[PDB]
Amino acid sequence: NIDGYFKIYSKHTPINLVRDLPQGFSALEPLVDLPIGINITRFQTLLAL
Amino acid sequence: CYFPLQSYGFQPTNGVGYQPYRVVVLSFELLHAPATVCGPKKSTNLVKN
Ligand SMILES: *[C@@H]1O[C@H](CO)[C@@H](O)[C@H](O)[C@H]1NC(C)=O
Repeated sequence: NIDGYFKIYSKHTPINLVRDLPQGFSALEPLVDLPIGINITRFQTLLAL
Repeated sequence: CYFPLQSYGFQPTNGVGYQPYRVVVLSFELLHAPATVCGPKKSTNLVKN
């Protein structure tokens, strides 16, 4: 989030179970840009049960 | 102490001053936000070679 613009990049790939953060390379293509213009200093996740 | 509320009597035979009018006020502001509510409609047909 800079100059009043919020940017989001993403990249999805299947993974082989146990190993966490495998070796490899994958660039994150842009997804979403919004000109919200808001200060952000903290954030929190969400999850469904 | 008099009644604050009142209502116009809009019969069709009223004069132009008494004729009801619908007026819309279009207010514009710049509070230094990146928001934009306009857009151009100019696009000439492309040419090649
Ligand atoms: C963000 O914080 C800065 C510095 O405190 C301030 O100047 C700015 O107006 C703030 N913007 C918003 C949207 O809170």
